Amino acid sequence: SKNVVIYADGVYDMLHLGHMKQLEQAKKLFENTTLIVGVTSDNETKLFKGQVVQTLEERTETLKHIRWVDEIISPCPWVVTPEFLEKYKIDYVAHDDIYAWLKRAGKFKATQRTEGVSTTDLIVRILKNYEDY
Amino acid sequence: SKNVVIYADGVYDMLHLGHMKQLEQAKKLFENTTLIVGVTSDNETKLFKGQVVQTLEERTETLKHIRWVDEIISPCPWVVTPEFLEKYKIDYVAHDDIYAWLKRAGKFKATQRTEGVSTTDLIVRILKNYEDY
Repeated sequence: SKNVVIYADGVYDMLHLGHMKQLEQAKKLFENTTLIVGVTSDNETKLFKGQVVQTLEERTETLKHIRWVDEIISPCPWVVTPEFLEKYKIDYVAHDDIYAWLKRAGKFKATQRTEGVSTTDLIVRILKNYEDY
Repeated sequence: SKNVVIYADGVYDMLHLGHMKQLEQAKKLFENTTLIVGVTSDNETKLFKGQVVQTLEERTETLKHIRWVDEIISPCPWVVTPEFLEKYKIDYVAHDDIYAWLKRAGKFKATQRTEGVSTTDLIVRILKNYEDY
């Protein structure tokens, strides 16, 4: 079947199984896809969303090891625009109303976040070995 | 060129860029390879090496997302034997003297560990935002 260009974006700080599963889900939305992944900039992520431990370079370098990722846009724009979709020939944006225009265009595909699998969740489990009293 | 079966093993707890780079290095030891990755058991890792936050299932599931990994043996044997290499048709073991017999057999290929890129290193960086005083 025809190849379908999927776009997903995010911070991908301390990349964990949750990110990985969401990228796999985007990659598998259709039989034949190219998954493009956008990685948000340090300055915009910190200004608009919250704290980030790893630099853009570290987050991008780690993402390149993930088998679902076909292309990385690093840094990506903070806000997706129709001109951006046209520039990269993107057929669907995979995401989990600023997205209203994507749905109106037929270019929205839902993916899911997995709970309980994050990197900080692992550290919390480490800390649980030490009793309060 | 002929396909070369490479074996690497480890704990792969809180998989990080360091693991990823070492797996890439093993995968790229020859032009055409199959990289088999062994994941050590919870009980043997804890008994012989040290603490592990993630279960075998979690560590194995996370590894499957890494693009260099062609096959996973989960759990793998704690000690590699010549019979194991024969069973899986392994041409080289990639590792970073219990390995003496591998070198004597011509089946040892060195890989490198990367410093400063581990998951706990990231948490230390988080903690550095809070001054002692």
